[PDB]
Amino acid sequence: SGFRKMAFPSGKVEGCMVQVTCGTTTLNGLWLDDVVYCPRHVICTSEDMLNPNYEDLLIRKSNHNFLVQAGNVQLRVIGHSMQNCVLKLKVDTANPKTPKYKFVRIQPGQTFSVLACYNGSPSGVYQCAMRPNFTIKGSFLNGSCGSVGFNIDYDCVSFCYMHHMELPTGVHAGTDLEGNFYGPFVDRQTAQAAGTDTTITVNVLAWLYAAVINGDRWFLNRFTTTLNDFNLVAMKYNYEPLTQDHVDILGPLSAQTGIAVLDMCASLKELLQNGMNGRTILGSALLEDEFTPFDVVRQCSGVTF
Amino acid sequence: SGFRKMAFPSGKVEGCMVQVTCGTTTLNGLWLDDVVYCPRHVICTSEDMLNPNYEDLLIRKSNHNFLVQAGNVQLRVIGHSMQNCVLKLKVDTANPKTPKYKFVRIQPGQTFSVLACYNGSPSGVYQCAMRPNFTIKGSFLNGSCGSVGFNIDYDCVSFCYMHHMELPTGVHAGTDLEGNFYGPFVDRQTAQAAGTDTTITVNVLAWLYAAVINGDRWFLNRFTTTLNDFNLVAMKYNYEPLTQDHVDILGPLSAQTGIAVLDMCASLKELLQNGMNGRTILGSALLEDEFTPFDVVRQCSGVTF
Ligand SMILES: CNC(=O)CN1C[C@]2(CCN(c3cncc4ccccc34)C2=O)c2cc(Cl)ccc2C1=O
Ligand SMILES: CNC(=O)CN1C[C@]2(CCN(c3cncc4ccccc34)C2=O)c2cc(Cl)ccc2C1=O
Ligand SMILES: [Cl-]
Repeated sequence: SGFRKMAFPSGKVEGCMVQVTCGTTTLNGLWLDDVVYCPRHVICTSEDMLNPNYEDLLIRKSNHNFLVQAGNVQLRVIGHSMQNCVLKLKVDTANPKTPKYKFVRIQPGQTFSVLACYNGSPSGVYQCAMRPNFTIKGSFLNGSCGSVGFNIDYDCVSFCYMHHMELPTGVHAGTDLEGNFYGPFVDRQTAQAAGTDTTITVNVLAWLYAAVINGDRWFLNRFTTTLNDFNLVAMKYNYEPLTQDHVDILGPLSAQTGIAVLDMCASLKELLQNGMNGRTILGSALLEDEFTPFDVVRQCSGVTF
Repeated sequence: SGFRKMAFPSGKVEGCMVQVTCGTTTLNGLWLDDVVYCPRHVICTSEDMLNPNYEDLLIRKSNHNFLVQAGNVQLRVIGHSMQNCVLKLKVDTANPKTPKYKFVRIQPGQTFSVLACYNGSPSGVYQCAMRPNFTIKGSFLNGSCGSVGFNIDYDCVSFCYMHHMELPTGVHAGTDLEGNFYGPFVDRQTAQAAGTDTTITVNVLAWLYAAVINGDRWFLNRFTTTLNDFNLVAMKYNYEPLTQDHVDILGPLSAQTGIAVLDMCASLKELLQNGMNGRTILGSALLEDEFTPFDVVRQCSGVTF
């Protein structure tokens, strides 16, 4: 019993974290095989950030300008190249701790673990989700750039996020491991803002199933709804539209608890229109949307890595 | 910016998790140096669990009755002894992945990371606190016994908890790494119940200081309170009494924000009386009590917004 915001075990990723320095700028890098991946803004000073020409700043750099530190050992940079907003530093030593890995681009609503790092050293691990507005509500200070987000599928680490910046509202923006930003953001100190966010409906429904599996059933009702009527309601409350894909994905949870997905949608409609009336669900007075249907199944079944 | 329930990176602990089997019973063990630590109920069947005589059950065992598996390798047990509710199995191989470690007994209100494991394999990591009633609100399934709680301040792992059981309310009970239970619990399937729990007041205050640091002050007021008047009101909402120790411990957070501890106590008194009125504090509609003063200092910026 119990239901916690749980992150994947971080050991396989800790063994890849390094410190990357270019002049006065220092941040984190991800060392996989003989390449170190890091945000391309490591080559920028604070003045360059205002309007950087990355190809131009890069051409002025030699391999020896990049200092890469793995623990107490200095790695020798033998090559460098840019791919989108990521810098790839070729080193003379393959990481002996390189796990089985993939680079994957995730969609809004998907969750992942973040291993927050400072100076190439891991400080903490937390779980979060790619918001529908493509930002993440992380916990990051200056020095955290290059920290990565990941999931584990069997024994394979799927790297999905690399940290680049914090927006004025305190939320975060970054790229996939191929340097493509999530969201309409750019790597420059210019006026940028997170768009209006929405709630991840399929995730709220999944968390309502985790509450039922855990003994919280006060919110269940005798009613059902159509998918179309539910979406008319959900749009009124800044909730993402629920698709037939989402309904199919919740099937296993609908069978484990005996509550059909449109029956759980009728519970969610009543919660939106009436509030919780002094009650909580899994120790929360808000409807939680950072657990996917897969996360609920995994936590309630004890999957190991 | 941001504030998340953050766990320590688990890699140092993952490298110590093993599977311990004694006949039909299987659970997790912690392999440090040449000793494997595990709950003593590994020698019990479901029948034995009502009134087990651990000394009588153990004397009937030899070293070769204990099967210890580390990854795909079987370890050879060369000795065994019981210390309180923990079994210590001497093995023929020192763990090459043994980190720098300490065994520490924690007090209620203290937080720690849990690496939940099944069959000697890590499944997830989450943060939690020792409740005032000495239970923890974990996420644990059958097969999770032997999973551990820890803190990793600096490069040393301080092991503080080993999982033994789930109480009828779904909360969890366990021991320190010397086998001494936290709380009035016994490793028997006899009638046991968690005592009435309370909110960790010093932790709520710390998290209010975190909200101020991150730039939010809506909940503050022009009032102050005496320590005694605060406790008379707090205990009416099932909040733990705030001691002079707690007030001294909140000194640094008080100096960083410019808000006296008793002035923050007046704010908490008002929040308990009025609720949040549609507002949130650090993304929560409830007052959070599982972040200590030390956790807030570790996660937050040293510059108040
Ligand atoms: C809040 N940021 C700033 O005042 C200056 N700023 C610096 C920077 C690099 C470091 N960084 C941070 C990243 N995460 C948490 C941070 C917390 C506090 C300060 C900085 C943080 C940025 O956002 C950045 C990178 C890129 Cl690709 C594009 C723009 C910027 C940028 O605007
Ligand atoms: C809920 N408990 C039970 O039905 C049977 N039960 C078995 C057991 C060992 C395993 N275990 C669990 C530990 N954590 C999460 C569990 C979740 C679901 C079932 C069991 C879980 C116990 O509580 C146990 C150990 C000890 Cl030292 C003293 C008593 C018990 C005990 O009562
Ligand atoms: Cl303590």
